[PDB]
Amino acid sequence: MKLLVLGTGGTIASAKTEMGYKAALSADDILQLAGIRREDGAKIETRDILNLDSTLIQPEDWVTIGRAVFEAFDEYDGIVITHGTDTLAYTSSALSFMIRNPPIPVVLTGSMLPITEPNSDAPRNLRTALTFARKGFPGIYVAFMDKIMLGTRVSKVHSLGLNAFQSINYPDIAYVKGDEVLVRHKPRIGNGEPLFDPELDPNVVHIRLTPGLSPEVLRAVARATDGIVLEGYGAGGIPYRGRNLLEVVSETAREKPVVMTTQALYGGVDLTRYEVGRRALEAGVIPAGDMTKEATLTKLMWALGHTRDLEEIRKIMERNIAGEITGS
Amino acid sequence: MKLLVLGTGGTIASAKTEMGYKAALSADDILQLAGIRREDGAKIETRDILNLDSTLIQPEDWVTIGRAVFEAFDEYDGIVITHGTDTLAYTSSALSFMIRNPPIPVVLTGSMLPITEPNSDAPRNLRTALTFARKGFPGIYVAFMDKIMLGTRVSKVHSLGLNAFQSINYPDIAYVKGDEVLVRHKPRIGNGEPLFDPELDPNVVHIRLTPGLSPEVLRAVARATDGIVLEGYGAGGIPYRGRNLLEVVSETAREKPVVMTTQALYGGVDLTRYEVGRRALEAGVIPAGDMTKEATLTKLMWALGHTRDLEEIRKIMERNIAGEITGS
Repeated sequence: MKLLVLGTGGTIASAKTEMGYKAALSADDILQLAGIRREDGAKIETRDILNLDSTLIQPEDWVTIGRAVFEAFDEYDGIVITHGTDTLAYTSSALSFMIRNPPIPVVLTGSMLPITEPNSDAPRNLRTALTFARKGFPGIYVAFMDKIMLGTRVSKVHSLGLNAFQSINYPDIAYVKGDEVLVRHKPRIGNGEPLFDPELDPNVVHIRLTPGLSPEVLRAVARATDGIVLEGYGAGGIPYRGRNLLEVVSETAREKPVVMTTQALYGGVDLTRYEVGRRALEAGVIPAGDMTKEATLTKLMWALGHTRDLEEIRKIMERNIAGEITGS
Repeated sequence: MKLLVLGTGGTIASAKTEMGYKAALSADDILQLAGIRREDGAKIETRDILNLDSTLIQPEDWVTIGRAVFEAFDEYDGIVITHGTDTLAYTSSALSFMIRNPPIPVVLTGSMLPITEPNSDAPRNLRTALTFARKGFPGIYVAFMDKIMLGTRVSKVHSLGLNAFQSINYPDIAYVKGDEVLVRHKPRIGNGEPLFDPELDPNVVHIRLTPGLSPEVLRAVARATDGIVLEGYGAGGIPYRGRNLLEVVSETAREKPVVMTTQALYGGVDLTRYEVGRRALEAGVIPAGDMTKEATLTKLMWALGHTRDLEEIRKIMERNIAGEITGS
């Protein structure tokens, strides 16, 4: 049993020196301060690849993290990645599209408090991630508190509480209690060979449809990006009265993908349900179904990295690649 | 006891036409289909002001709804507004800033299912709204299920489930059980005279900070609007590495307000907590504290309607006008 811990930064790593310097402690220091390891059965190796506040994460970093994960598939039985919470769900989603048929568990985790703080959540989060890394099953997951969640189905829903990450429109995968994994839902696990497929187009923009959003703004946005995620109300639709945003969307969607998700946290979209939705479909809008906002964005980046054909972008967005979207 | 029901449309007023669902029923039809009125003590009158899918609501409509509410303060003891769910929280927030010291309860409500459907939520939502309109206390509130919530503290968090509206970072006001109101939290109720103050600038944009968001896009957005709401990660901050959005923000914030809220649903922002936050504060960014996204947007519209002085906009955004933000 050999596990790799990949360190990438985040609050979990934050520490001050005796002279005031602000350091991002290494994966080895983190495990030590968490009280992990001091024993075998499972050999734990460590590597540090980045030291970022996860606010600063860019899509090029997903390629770096992804390359390190995929190359580790030869040597290890499980992987845990320590990462900032701010963009944890974006990295977990993007890695799920960039890496097909992972042969081992790959578990991202972080904490809301620094490991150096005395009531830190980091020790618990690491234990949960490591227990699943050694006893769980293949795929890309996020560990937080005692929960294991599908990487394409998580969001950061609290900015302050310890229970900061939830699974959205999809059940929790498993819970860790002591050294046991209690499985709630095992996803479909692809028998195929591991594939690394990193091409993505980072030039996408995520905008909220709001009363008062002007045609002019949406035009300015459309001319400066390659893809748009619109965050609509409820089941989804586009305003056409007074500020006719539908007209801007039908023109844009001739040349670039426009994907619609919802402002709601739960339930996703259904553009079939209302006329405002149906007009949106007629104008070329791609529905995000029940996908998280993180998964919608990273999947579109991944789509655009593989094609500029609008019909093939539609097929990719609506096909279930790695558990991100409910099908039929 | 005289109550006014003001009709505005919404799914609650929907009927299935030959061309699909329209928001065509009047307030009178809604009450009738709900089995309401059928009691001695309260006289219920009706007025219809709009018949829109709430996706089509624009800020100019808040003035129309507001004028009808304020004029009704002379004749009535309570008001219920029937409204679509898609923008209910925007209307409730905006009316809280446009109407100071309402002298009676003003309760907005809606439904997720048409009143004509057999398992409709509309009957219950109306009863809750009407019971509080007659036995509650002054202010602007939203009724949904058995709950009464502060109008500046709600969001639509589900696009499908019946418990679609939650109070965010602030307790529920009351619960209605049969014909009783059980108070959970009584807010501060302003003794002053009713004031109608409708000036707002609708030219604001709400954009999500995402990995891959380019300086070019944020510039294009800034030049086409008068105010920006940025939706940042966690406790809030702006990316400065690779895609230096902080630089775009420091230039914009010299001329226009840039307000920062969070992508999380709970907990709001605290730009003091991290360096990425502190650089954001140094660049002139206005924190939204713990406000809902709906309240942040409508408050900024209201601010910009009263001044283009950036310091006075800051003071308004951070001052607690109507329960929207937790103080000092």
